[PDB]
Amino acid sequence: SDDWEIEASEVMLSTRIGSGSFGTVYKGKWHGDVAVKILKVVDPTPEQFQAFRNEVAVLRKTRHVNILLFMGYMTKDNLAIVTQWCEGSSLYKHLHVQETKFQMFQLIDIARQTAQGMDYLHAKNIIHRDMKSNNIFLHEGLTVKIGDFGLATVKSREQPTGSVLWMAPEVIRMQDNNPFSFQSDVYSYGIVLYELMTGELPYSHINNRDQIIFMVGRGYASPDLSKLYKNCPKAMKRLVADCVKKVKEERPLFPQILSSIELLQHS
Amino acid sequence: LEALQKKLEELELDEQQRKRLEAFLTQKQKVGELKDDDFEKISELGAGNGGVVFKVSHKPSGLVMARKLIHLEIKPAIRNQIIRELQVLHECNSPYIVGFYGAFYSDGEISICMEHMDGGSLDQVLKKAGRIPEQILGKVSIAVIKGLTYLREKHKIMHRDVKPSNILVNSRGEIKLCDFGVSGQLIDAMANAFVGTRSYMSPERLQGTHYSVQSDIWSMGLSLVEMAVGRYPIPPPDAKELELMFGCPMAIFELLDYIVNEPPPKLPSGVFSLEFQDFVNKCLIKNPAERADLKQLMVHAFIKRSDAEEVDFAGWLCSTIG
Ligand SMILES: CNS(=O)(=O)Nc1nccc(Cc2c(C)c3ccc(Oc4ncccn4)cc3oc2=O)c1F
Ligand SMILES: CCCS(=O)(=O)Nc1ccc(F)c(C(=O)c2c[nH]c3ncc(Cl)cc23)c1F
Repeated sequence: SDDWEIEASEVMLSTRIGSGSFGTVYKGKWHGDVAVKILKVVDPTPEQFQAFRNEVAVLRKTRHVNILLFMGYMTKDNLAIVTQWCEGSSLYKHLHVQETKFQMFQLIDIARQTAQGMDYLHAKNIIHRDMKSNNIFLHEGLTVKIGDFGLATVKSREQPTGSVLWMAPEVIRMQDNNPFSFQSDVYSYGIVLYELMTGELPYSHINNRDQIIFMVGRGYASPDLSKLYKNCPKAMKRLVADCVKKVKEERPLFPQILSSIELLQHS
Repeated sequence: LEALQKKLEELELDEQQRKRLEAFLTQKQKVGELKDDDFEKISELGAGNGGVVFKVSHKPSGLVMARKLIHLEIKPAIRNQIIRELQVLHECNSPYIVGFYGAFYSDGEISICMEHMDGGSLDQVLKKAGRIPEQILGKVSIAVIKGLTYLREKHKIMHRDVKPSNILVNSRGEIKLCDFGVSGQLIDAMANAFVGTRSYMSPERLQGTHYSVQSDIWSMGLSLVEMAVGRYPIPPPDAKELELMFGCPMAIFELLDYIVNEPPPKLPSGVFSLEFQDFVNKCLIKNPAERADLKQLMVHAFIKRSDAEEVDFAGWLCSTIG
């Protein structure tokens, strides 16, 4: 194939980390610790084989310290992608399971690094299409790594896993054939910003996914910004609101988001 | 143990039902606290509906069970509270409610172990039967109407998710409800962790206004139509598709928007009885106050007809799946 295909006898699968509907993530060993995402597909069609090598080609173009390091793929026995192993947990687990006590300067740093990675992807014409705090990993706690981008080619193939909490209204309504854009990614980044600056998920008082889908698509519901931390800088509060705006064209792009954070960081 | 049997005698059972309920409670006493190591996998009985479900054998007892794996990332306090709130299912013993054995948390998944049903869900039954005969949809209606009133009187609970895949059936002709909202923390957890392709949600619940068991009646009516014809009805059938099922897709938001704005679906006239049509029309009233409630449904003409009709449900089921 190309020189990033990995032979299966070289990889030793260890423990099971996560398991969605589109695949399963194992910790493994391949010249040190590694992560293997194995796709739940036993009869991969010539069509799905091509979409996989296409999404692998996109993964092949990313080399950045805030993007999860692609390392190789497997296409014979099964469809899988091998990446670096992050020693910390995902940002979701930090904020919503362990409830780790980040300080304000660390929340801004996570925000800035995430924006740094997203800026890189868009500069390479990559749209994440599914950004949440589940997909942001803290390698050893200090540096964020963005993953679970790509394979939107293969994901589009009753009640599966996934979430609506990070979906832009234009993406929820799905009225265009392609509602995904740099600003739909900005909205998702905005919701991650909300998580960072409140400690909890949006729409915490609504417990009905179908209510959330309807209410957010109509404009009757939006993240409650009154729950932002009191120590949250007032410029950061503006940035949450700017990224979360209902209008797709009113949202900042990541060069501006970066600058907003960088000038804030100059205390 | 016998506190469970005292609550059996507070119900209006017949001779064959008390036999089976008493036999299930004695099997509940064979099993203790459940764990992942205690189970041997047999087959797979489902993939959607909020988690994979396996047919399994509990080694110490020998019992066959259904094990629902619900994957959720939640802080340990919520895990323990979800298992605490699920223990009310030990006290949910009714002919119209599937049984409970125990619940526990392992790996990153809440395991719920419950009564096995060899007939499967009416969702699974429908895709083999094409459409469900009306005589049987009468018997199914009774089971649902009775299970909802059992929950509201003996437990003060709503189902919150009445759909074809949450009605299960037995080779013994039993029709029971499952996957109802016992744990408030589990309700919150599964809204954030899953996505939906279709909806049986009442328009008042979609809009955030006050709701009651009337929302479940709306869901029953929407499920009955979907089982009568062989298709989800939110996008009403084409003038062609109707003439392709009896002879002589929208995204989730567009569905939810349709359920709120456009008139409710109806049973196609001429192929079904008039009372059954009036029955679903009384279930699919948008305004909940003028929608039929549970007592009116039990005295509606369609139910008194169906309750008297002796049907071989168990027979039809084993004929259409095997
Ligand atoms: C779509 N409606 S919603 O209100 O938004 N969400 C929910 N609706 C219902 C329910 C829930 C959550 C929930 C689920 C999914 C469940 C599944 C199996 C189960 O086991 C069992 N065993 C024996 C007998 C009957 N059940 C118990 C269960 O209790 C719950 O609270 C919603 F999250
Ligand atoms: C270069 C990105 C490849 S991806 O976009 O397909 N995503 C992907 C592929 C394979 C994976 F294993 C993962 C993944 O979930 C993790 C990668 N490294 C990790 N470290 C810790 C945890 Cl909990 C999870 C992961 C992952 F996000």
